[PDB]
Amino acid sequence: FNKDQLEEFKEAFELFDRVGDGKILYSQCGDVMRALGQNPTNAEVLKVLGNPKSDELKSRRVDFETFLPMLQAVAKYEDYLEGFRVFDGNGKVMGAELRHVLTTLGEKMTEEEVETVLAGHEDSNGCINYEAFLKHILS
Amino acid sequence: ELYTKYARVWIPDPEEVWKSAELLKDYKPDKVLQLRLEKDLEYCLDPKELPPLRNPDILVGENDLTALSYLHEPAVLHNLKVRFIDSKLIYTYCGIVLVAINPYEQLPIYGEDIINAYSGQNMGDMDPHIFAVAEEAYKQMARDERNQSIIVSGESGAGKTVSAKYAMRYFATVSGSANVEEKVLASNPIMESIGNAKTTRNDNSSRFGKYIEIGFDKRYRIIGANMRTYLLEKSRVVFQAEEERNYHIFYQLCASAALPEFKTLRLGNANYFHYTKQGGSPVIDGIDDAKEMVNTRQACTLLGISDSYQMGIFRILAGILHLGNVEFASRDSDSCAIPPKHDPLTIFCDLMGVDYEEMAHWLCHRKLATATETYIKPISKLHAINARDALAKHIYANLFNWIVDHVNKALHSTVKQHSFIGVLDIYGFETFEINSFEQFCINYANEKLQQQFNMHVFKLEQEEYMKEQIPWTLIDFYDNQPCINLIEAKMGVLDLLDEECKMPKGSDDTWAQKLYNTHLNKCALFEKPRLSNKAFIIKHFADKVEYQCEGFLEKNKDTVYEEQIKVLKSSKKFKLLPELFQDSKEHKKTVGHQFRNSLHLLMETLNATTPHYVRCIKPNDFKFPFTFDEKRAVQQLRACGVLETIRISAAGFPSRWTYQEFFSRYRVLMRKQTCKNVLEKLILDKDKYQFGKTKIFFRAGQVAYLEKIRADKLRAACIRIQKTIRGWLMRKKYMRMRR
Amino acid sequence: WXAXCPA
Amino acid sequence: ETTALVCDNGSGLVKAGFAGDDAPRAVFPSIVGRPRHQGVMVGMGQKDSYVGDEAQSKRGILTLKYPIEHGIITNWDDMEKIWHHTFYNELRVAPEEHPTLLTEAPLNPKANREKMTQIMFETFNVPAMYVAIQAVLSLYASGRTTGIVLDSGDGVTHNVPIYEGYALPHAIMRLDLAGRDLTDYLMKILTERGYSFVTTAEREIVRDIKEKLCYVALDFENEMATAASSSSLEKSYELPDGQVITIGNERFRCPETLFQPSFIGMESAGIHETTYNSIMKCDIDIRKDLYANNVMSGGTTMYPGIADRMQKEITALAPSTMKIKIIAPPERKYSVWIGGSILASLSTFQQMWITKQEYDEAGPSIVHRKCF
Ligand SMILES: Nc1ncnc2c1ncn2[C@@H]1O[C@H](COP(=O)(O)OP(=O)(O)NP(=O)(O)O)[C@@H](O)[C@H]1O
Ligand SMILES: Nc1ncnc2c1ncn2[C@@H]1O[C@H](COP(=O)(O)OP(=O)(O)O)[C@@H](O)[C@H]1O
Ligand SMILES: [Mg+2]
Ligand SMILES: [Mg+2]
Ligand SMILES: [Mg+2]
Repeated sequence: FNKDQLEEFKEAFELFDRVGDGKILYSQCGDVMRALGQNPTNAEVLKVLGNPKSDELKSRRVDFETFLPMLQAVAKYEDYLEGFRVFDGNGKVMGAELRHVLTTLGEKMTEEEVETVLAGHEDSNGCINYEAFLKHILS
Repeated sequence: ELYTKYARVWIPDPEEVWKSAELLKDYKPDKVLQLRLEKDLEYCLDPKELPPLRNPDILVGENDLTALSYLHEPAVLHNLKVRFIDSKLIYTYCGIVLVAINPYEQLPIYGEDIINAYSGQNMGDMDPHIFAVAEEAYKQMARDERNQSIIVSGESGAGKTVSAKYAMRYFATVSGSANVEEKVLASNPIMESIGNAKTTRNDNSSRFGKYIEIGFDKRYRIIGANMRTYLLEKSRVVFQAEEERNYHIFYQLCASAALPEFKTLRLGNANYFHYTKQGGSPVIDGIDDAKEMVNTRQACTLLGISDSYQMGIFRILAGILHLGNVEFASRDSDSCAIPPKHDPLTIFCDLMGVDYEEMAHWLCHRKLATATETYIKPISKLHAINARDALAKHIYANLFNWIVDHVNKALHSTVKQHSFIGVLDIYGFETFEINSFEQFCINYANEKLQQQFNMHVFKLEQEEYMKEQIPWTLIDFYDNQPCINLIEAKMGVLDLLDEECKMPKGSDDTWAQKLYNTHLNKCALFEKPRLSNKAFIIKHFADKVEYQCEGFLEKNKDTVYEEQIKVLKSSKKFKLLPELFQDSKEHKKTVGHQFRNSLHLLMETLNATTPHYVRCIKPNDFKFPFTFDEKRAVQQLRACGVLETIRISAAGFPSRWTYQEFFSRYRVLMRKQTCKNVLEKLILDKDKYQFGKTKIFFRAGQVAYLEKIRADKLRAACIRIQKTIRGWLMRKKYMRMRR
Repeated sequence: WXAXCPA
Repeated sequence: ETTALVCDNGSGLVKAGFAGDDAPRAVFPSIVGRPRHQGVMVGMGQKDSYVGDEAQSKRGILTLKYPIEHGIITNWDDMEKIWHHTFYNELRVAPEEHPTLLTEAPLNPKANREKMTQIMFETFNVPAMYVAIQAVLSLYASGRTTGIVLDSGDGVTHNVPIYEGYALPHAIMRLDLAGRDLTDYLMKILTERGYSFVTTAEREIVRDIKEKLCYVALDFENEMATAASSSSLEKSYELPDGQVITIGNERFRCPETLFQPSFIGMESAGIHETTYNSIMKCDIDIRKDLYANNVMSGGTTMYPGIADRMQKEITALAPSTMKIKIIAPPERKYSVWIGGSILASLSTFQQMWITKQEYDEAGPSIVHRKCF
């Protein structure tokens, strides 16, 4: 990261500071990385965080200076498509099946996140053009 | 390897024979597995085994226990448990065998609408139900004009009567309807009364094989029924081990003695008589044996035993008990004589219409004739007792055969069977804390049936391998024949036992010593217990079983002196007594020899026929409806040989899938050419699978491994999407966070 | 026999 | 399946039958007849020689040969006729299809058992066979593993002690006294009363007299004093022609020679002293258990009173503190056959048979080492 990047990233970090002390929680570090263009797994986020315990994850606060090496560490299309073709081979995906797998397998999300991301992408049959949905979620 | 973080294994436990644990850190090849349990525990990996894996949840709960990609005791126990408790499904298929769990409570499934729904259905398309056995036997008889059998195996008290009842109801209804089922079901009260005894585990243990033939005309309309019986346990009549009773009828007859009609028999307190006395246990709890006889006599009436015949039978059985009370005084080591005016004999002779002074002679002498001459000669007190006890066993087994023929007279038809179907109720493999000649006979019979079963299964799999054109050489027969040879060959345990009967001064010590000299290091299946010289161990298919020798030369002896039979045939007082005998080597055959012959008449009656197997298991002791206990279940699954049958099938190619089904499951990994590549892509050992015309055949492990890599592929794809979607939503929420 | 007796 | 034949050659009666049944079904005398007279009628079906029951039907015109004298087979060619008649005519069973069990007295020339084996393999093609000692078989027949067997048939008498199924070879006694020699003495004492039986047919008539009328006096001397002093013993018997002959003290006096072979001039003492002298050749730990069982076997023992005479005079010989028990089942005439019937049906015995394989390998010499 260059000086301009470091300044923009620090500003973004401060936007996530909900207490005014210039810090975020451990649990926000991943969110900041994702807002900054990273796509870390929850496991990767905890690893760069040092596998924190529940208590410090929920209440311990860290400033930008400790986050930055973590962002660096995380930082340092055809698979995405095949990954969606997993849940298909006519280029569609059931809305019920995608909802079930996203809320019940892997790093399970909430029903509201899945409804939000899936909103407007499924048709009347309950099929999602996943190539279009993928372009949408990658923009 | 197969053991990874987020693997699942069964750990052995006394609380339940297995319980599930989770593999908390990956194993690598050494001496601890880090396990997690329903919380921390550590489990030594110890010389040797590894703990068995757990089937994935696609497979768990399926109707057919051979669709499991690991085949071992806990997996089966779990599938039966969940199907029974969670579905309330009792019936299940294991391979060809139906497993049928006793609920202790009536269920709605049996109604005629279901009978109709099962008509014309192939077994496999149906959810398993006993109507699937009945139907596929009935329609095999219709297809192919060979008789069919049904075989029902287990501990008694697991409902074998009910499985018979619903099978013959099925036959009645899909035929249409001779009122056979009513008369057949009216047989059970008497055939239990004569047929059943308490046993150390159980009440109402049936001690004899029972066979029902349902005959059909050329229309496949029910003609009529015929009953046969085999393998009767004759030795129980004269001798019981502690905490057992004689056949129920004797105690029903004794407790009846208060009734005026039975006044003349002079039946005493049930502990008055030597054949009732010995078990030391006159009264079963939860039974009124006086009230039972009111049922028995009614079933006799309503099968057409005349009022005259009932009082004949109860005369004969009073005869047997009084005969048992007869006592001999030895007058010399060679010679014995009945005390003058000994009252038991007086009563037996009065009951039975014979002279006192003829029986007093013939009980105490035996006669031999050359062609020219005859000699009457005395016999020892031991031979006189063995003769009396053989006479009682011969009367009882002739009475039992007469009652069966007088039932067939009530069930036979003028129209003769063009073909029949047969239903066999038989005792399973048996083991108790003591083992004795009865348990040896039962276990030998089951080893013969388990041979027949393994032969029939090997037939069917040879057919299925030709249909799919997979060569038989890749499967092998598992043969229990060495264990049969150990028992019934020349110089086998039964052969040396019959030898040691006729041998002079034969004793259970010299018998055991002959066993050890003959077999002890000659045969793999025979072993001596380390601390005892009076016992020996046979490795049967189900288990190792330790037998005591101490009984067998009492029980194996049978000989009857034709003189005494000719005294009884002479009787004028009533018709039944000479009627029994009417129909010369057999008088000399031992019980072990008569048993082995009856077992051949059975094995030919089933080799005549095509079998179908049902197994029944009794999941708890307190008759609690829809409760299941692993510690009974594991016993009874083993006593039914199901767990060997599973082990053998696991030595085969137990899981087989059609191409559509596989392709539909595993496109995520990626028509016949397609899968033919995909298996070479995913499996390095070609031995692990075979191709066929419509099917693929897998060695036991493979399908769970394929499910595992499928789940991992799906996991990776899911997590890639999950992280990227959540991250985009976080970039959107970032703009929310500004806003 | 052969010696000490007739048979 | 297949069942052994069991044969006892004996002298006098041959008795044979199938293993595992109660009594022999072929019992007939071991006697061979040849005609001696001119044959007059042409067209009779004249027949060279007769065997068994036929020879005693026609005995008036026949010389009767016994082929076995003192348990030795003296004439082989006439022995083979007896065996051939036994298997084909009496049992009607072909010997190729059945093992065969054969019976012999101890202490007799080995050439006899060799040639008896050779005939069974070479002429009858018997699949397997064995030769057993009559004494041993009497114990199987009476249900003991321990006793001293006193056995006397026609021909040879022998004692064998057995203790827990071990024989004691050095104690075996053999005596030629029993059997025919009682009859050849009886014919001499009957000559004193003016009847003369010379022919081999008359010998068989005396053999029937002996079986009907002889008995053993408990005290010999008082019964001679009595039958001298009275006719009250006297009994009379009807010959085949309807003559009647009457017999007094001779009828006890003949079996008495079993206890005093001095009467006929034999060298050595009677069966009580050979039984006692046999027990005295046994080590002192077992004598109590031989005295407790004495098993009498074979037909000569059948004379009424012989058991009580034995038991009395051995109790005179033995030390007084012991029980002498004499065991004489009424069936004892058959005991050797019944015991062979038991033995041949034991499963353990199926290794004992001499098979044809071993005979062809090693020749008839095998009998001595494989058999006792
Ligand atoms: N499959 C079943 N369905 C319904 N009730 C059952 C079933 N199995 C057992 N029972 C009941 O449980 C009890 C035991 O079964 P039952 O048929 O009486 O065995 P049984 O008479 O002992 N046959 P057997 O053991 O061969 O003598 C009875 O009260 C039955 O009604
Ligand atoms: N009841 C009898 N009383 C006395 N002697 C008998 C009796 N029966 C047979 N004998 C004699 O016993 C001899 C036959 O004995 P047996 O045992 O048949 O001979 P073997 O030992 O050869 O079979 C003949 O001398 C016969 O006369
Ligand atoms: Mg029943
Ligand atoms: Mg019942
Ligand atoms: Mg003899």
